[PDB]
Amino acid sequence: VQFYWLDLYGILGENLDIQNFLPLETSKFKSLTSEYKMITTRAFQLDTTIEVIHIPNFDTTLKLTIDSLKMIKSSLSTFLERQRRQFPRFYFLGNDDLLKIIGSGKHHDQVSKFMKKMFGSIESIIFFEDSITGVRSVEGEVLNLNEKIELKDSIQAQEWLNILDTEIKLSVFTQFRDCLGQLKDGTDIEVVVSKYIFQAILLSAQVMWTELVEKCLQTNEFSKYWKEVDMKIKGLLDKLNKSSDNVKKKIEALLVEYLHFNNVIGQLKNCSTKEEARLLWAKVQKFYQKNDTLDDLNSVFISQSGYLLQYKFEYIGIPERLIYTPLLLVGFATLTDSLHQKYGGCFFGPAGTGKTETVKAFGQNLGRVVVVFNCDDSFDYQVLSRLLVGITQIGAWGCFDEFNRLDEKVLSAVSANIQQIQNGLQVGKSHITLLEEETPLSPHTAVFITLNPGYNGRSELPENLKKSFREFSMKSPQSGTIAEMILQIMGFEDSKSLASKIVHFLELLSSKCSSMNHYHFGLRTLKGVLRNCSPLVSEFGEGEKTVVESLKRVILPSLGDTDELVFKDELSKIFDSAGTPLNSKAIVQCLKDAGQRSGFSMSEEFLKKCMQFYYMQKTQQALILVGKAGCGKTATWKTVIDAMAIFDGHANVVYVIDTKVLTKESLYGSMLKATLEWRDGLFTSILRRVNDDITGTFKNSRIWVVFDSDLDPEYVEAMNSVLDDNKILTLPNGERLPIPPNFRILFETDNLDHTTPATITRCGLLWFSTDVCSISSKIDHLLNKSYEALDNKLSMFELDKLKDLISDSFDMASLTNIFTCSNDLVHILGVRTFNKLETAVQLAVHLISSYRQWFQNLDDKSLKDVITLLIKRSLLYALAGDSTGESQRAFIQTINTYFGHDSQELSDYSTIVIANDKLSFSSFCSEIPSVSLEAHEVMRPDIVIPTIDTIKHEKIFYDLLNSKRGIILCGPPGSGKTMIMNNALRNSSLYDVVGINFSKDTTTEHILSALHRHTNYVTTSKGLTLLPKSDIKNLVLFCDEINLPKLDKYGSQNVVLFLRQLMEKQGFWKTPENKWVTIERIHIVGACNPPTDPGRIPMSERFTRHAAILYLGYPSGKSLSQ
Amino acid sequence: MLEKFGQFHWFYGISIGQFLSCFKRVFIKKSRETRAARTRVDEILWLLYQEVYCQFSTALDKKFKMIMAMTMFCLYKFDIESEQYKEAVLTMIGVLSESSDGVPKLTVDTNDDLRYLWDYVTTKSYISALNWFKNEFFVDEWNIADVVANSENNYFTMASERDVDGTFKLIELAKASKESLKIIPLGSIENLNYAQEEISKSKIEGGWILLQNIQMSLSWVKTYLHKHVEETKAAEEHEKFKMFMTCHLTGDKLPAPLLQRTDRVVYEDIPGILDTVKDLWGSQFFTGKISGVWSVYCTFLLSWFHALITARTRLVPHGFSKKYYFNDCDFQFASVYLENVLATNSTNNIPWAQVRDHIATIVYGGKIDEEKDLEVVAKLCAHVFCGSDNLQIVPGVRIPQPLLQQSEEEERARLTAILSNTIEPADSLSSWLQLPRESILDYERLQAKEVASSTEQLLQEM
Repeated sequence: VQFYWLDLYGILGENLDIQNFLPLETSKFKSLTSEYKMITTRAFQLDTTIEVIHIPNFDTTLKLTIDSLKMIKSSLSTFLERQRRQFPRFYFLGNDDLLKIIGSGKHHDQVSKFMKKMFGSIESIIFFEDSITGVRSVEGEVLNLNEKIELKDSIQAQEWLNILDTEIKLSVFTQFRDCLGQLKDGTDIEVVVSKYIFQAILLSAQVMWTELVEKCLQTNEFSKYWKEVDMKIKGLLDKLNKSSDNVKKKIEALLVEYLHFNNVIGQLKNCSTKEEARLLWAKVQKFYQKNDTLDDLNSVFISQSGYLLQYKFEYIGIPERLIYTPLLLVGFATLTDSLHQKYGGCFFGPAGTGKTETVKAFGQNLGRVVVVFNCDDSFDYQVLSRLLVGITQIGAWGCFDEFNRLDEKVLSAVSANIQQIQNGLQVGKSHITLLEEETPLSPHTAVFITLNPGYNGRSELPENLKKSFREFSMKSPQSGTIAEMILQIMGFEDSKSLASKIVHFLELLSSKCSSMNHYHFGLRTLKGVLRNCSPLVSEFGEGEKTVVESLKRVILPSLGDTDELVFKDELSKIFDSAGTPLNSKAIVQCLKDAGQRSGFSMSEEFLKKCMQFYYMQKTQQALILVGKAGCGKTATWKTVIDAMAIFDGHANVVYVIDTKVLTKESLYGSMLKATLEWRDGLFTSILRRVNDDITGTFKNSRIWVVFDSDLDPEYVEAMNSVLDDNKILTLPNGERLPIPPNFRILFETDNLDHTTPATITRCGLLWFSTDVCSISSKIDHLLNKSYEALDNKLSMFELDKLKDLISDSFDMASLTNIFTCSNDLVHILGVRTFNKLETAVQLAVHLISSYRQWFQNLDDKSLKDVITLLIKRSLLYALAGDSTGESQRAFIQTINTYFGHDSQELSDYSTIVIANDKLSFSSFCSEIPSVSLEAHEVMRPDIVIPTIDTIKHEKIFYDLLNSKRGIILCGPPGSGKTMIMNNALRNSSLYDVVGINFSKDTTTEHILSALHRHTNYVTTSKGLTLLPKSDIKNLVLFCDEINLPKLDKYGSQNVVLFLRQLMEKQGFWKTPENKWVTIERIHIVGACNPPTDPGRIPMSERFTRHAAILYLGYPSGKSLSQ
Repeated sequence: MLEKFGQFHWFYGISIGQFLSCFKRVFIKKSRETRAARTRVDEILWLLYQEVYCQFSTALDKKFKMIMAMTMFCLYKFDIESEQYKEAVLTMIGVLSESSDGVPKLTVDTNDDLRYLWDYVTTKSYISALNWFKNEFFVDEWNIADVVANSENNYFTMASERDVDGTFKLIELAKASKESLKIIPLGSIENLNYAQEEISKSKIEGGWILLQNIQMSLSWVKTYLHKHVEETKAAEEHEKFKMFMTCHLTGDKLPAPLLQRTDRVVYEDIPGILDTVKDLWGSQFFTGKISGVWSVYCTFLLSWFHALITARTRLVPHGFSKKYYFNDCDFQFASVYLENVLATNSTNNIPWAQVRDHIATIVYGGKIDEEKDLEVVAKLCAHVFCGSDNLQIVPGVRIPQPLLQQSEEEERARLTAILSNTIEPADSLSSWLQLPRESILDYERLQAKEVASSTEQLLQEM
């Protein structure tokens, strides 16, 4: 079918444009060909299902070719299923991938597109059109091939691939044979480096130094030997001046090993050493090497205790290296003998303290490229079954990152498959029916699980599994040696001096700073600090200033906003130069300017925390903004991104996706059991694209993906590997998706108390508060908006003539006071200045908007006097109409604060004394329609008689209507709720109305389904829509139960999150596609009963920053008597 | 009694169908001395006791089993006769008699109220009296193998424990019994297909199936009940086919309709020091025999070591601050660790100090984040381990043996399994565990508090 044609675009399409396909069905492809001249050629643009259907002549060029497709698929499907079998590497990809790999197989470049899954830790390839002479390690350092290999499809991609590996391997050890001989003899490392790859150069250095330490273990030269490696350090330290960053790094790692020798030899030097049996070399590892081996991946032995392990030499290069702490060491020996038991492990401790780093350290110690599995995804076991064939056919070492966070469905289902594999590991059973065929299980695979201190230590892992897993309490590694040796290898001048002072700096800080839960400074952070040291030296980093600068850059940012003095003072107590202002001062200055353009005050506290954004922009892989939306949590991001791009000189590649209205399957993919693959979701397809074309355009652009919510692990835990340090997502089918250095994560919240510190403390955090904006700051923003207020019919001349009393009120402290007086009184929704500055200015400007027409003929001053009551009405509606008439009245007493007319003494208050179109007023006395029921419908509730409070709501509403915003009618059924509703939805034929039912469990889709009848979509060429039920007339959707729809696990009103992107952003993330689609003129309003009633739904603080509301409980006996 | 047993949630969901079947086992499927005719009734009663609690006690917590012995014997041993409690019971209840542990059957024999609670409750200065009755309270088929070797209609309801792999034991029992070790790790459609066809084949074949994760695919129960009857018949279909239900850790509620028909047994991974020790030796066979034979002894030390740990692990918080499931995989690991240091252990060259360090931070240094607990295992290493035979180090459990040129199986009993349960009656001994006896002394009362409450709970009908 067409769906197959899409998947099979490669094999059927690409193998006719390039027909190198297995003749078995190529003969059927020939019939396809005759028609593929249309649907593969036109499909250069017209690629998708219906789009191919939109290709000219598809009537047969698709459909007849589908009949041929069927002829083909009858063996083609199985052809690639077997090709997939042939290449363990094809199990790291889908059939579409494979369909296209073979589809255009001539293009050896197409094959290289999958190197991250087809190869190990290899960057790139040194090749020519269809011919190869060398290969580039992930480090960037290169290894040539032992012999030139042709790449063109011809020789058969399976064979081809096997040949590639062969010649690489031959270079991997043959040149290593030479490397050992060179170092063991004493050949200068510059030559040795010139001739070979460092991951094993070091290894042979260790073989040499192992022999040399054996000489001193015999007490032949502990001191001299110690000095020798120390002198080798001195020599290499001078050689660090070499301009090649990779090579000086290369020898930095060598130097670290030499520092390990100064430590270990130093210990041996300073201890009655019982030969190699003394734990100082029985515990500490040693290396052996056999040049006399034909297997070019099997010559070196890794040893300690009493065992030798075979080092793999999987082509890696320099990249990762951990300090060989005693805790890392016992980690290695534990992992080793667990491996010998063929048992797994379970690390328990945070990233930055070795959660994953020590697993990887062992893998590097072993010479294996460990497949790190970010287990938080839709890993359907069927998809994994495919993967299992690939990784067991190879022997991939498995690292399971947050293993227990994966759904039980998979865990139990996989336990069947992996147990058979495990049984085979124990038995020695290679071929095991995996997925659908006998797969040659390689013994190199192993299962080691690792988590940041799991949720309260809970045993989510089933006991039938857990029994065979040995936990690894990664509370901490020997950070004293990690930090100091990193500073030592750094060439940091105060690597010991400052290091001891750092202990005392953090000591003082821990004794003075508050215990903020949004705050952390352990080894994880310290590793960030350690990374900062050398570059901070260049950034005005005076000896000790270097770390206190870092202590200004990180740790403090996250800490409560009042503890800035803690760091300035406590750091000063040891070293006076307690950091330096954002060295890129122009960045926080441009920030300030951006905020001034945004109408915000940009306080120094704000700007300073933002200096910390810029400080950490460089240092941290992920940051959490904590604070006020519009004053910290959001304004920070809003304006720092503008100067962010400038800070690094990168593009501002930031993203905001409403993840809480999309499912994790919408985002990461849903299962396709018929294929044993799963549908890629939004984020999964994007992340695959991160690693195959997105970073091809944003390789160095500054990328910040924004998390738009309070912490809610269901949409947070998947990102943890980035937060951790790993920076990777491995998919259900082994598709490893590394997250690049220019990819950072930006969280926006004010409350992370939804999970454990295990994940919170893995990344940086920048703490703000509501102190970022005074009402004046908020008003400066409003002020600019009041300058731009509002309707286009308003020339703003009338506005200035009226509004300036408001402008003067903005300056008046008495206006500030009514915002605090509203806070002092009971209201139905929380009083928020981002809502009330808007509600008041919208009510006032729409009152002015109606005066735009009236005022044109009315006296300026007379109206200025008239609007003192009128504007006070908007102030006494915005901050009072939202509550009980008595609370409203109490708020009405604040009427003495308005600049134009400061009088509490006003009789019928302005909320009653309604301004008219001819400068007159109308006191809102009983308007209960005496002339209404005379006969006929006397008892009919459909035409039920109103009160002045139900009328009031409509009178207020008319200006809220003029603004066309979210107006909430609050009161119980029959009180006005339904009485008003009956009238409100009949106010005018000018607008379209929809009485939408919102029960506790009514979804937006149930509603949307109905609304599809009541709305229309002007589809554009961009895949965007827009249109109310009728043209122009605003679609006044009516939510009849606003506080009834349920909240999610953490109290988030996800219904409204959708409604906000629907109305506030005028568009929506069309979930089936995860496609943002726009909206024209839809107006969402509604009603609900008192939220004060038992069991009613709470409104989010940020929804209280944007929603209007009116209130009336059941009516008085007086009004009912009338 | 059953009705009171059934107050223990779903642990005891065994009902009248099983009750009648239980008595059918009393009179038929148990002892030849249970003939219904009087005067066998005295013996029948003693064997009612045995058969009733050999199923009903396996459906109840040990704290119930302890008081079951105390309560139930009033009916079964004394045909409904009361007796008075001393020590702990007075401490937490009263009962008008106090005399402690140092007293045995001395001034205990009073009228109305008999000498056995007057005797054994003395012992309750630390609650052990509930086992000291020695009144035939032992599960007839206590051995999980014997649980399995019953009438198959009473399917094997494996009520396990959190962090304890009771399924593993069943896996080993399949192999021990040599029945078709089939396992169904319920959770997928394929596992539902195993529940379907794999079992259906086994019904005929006489298969042994472990229904792993019985709760994860719990919904099967909807039709399973007719399949219970079906499988019962299928057991007979081949006289081999057995079905095991496993997953239950703690709060796993099991259905009375099946507890009424199946053999409800709670798995207990609770071995004393020597119990652990002896079993661990048997599991290694020759891991330390591989040259050098000095490591044989080292494997023997590791069994003592782990066993001391299993005691300490139970003692938590008394023992460790964290109750890491130190298991026999860690023990097995240690023998693998030894397997590797054979390069040095070919003779006395083994760096056993290095090995001690590693026993603390490699073998048993697992989940332990707390440095104290790491130090706890380390001070046990200091206390026990040394890389050779003839270790005059811990004579309290009698590890000083010369078990050199002979393996973990070859001459186990010769020098080590011949030893009795060498565990200090008045302690843990906590000098082997390097722990504070204070907690034991606190446990005396803490036990008394819970025990007192539970005897008031059950005794009403016993």
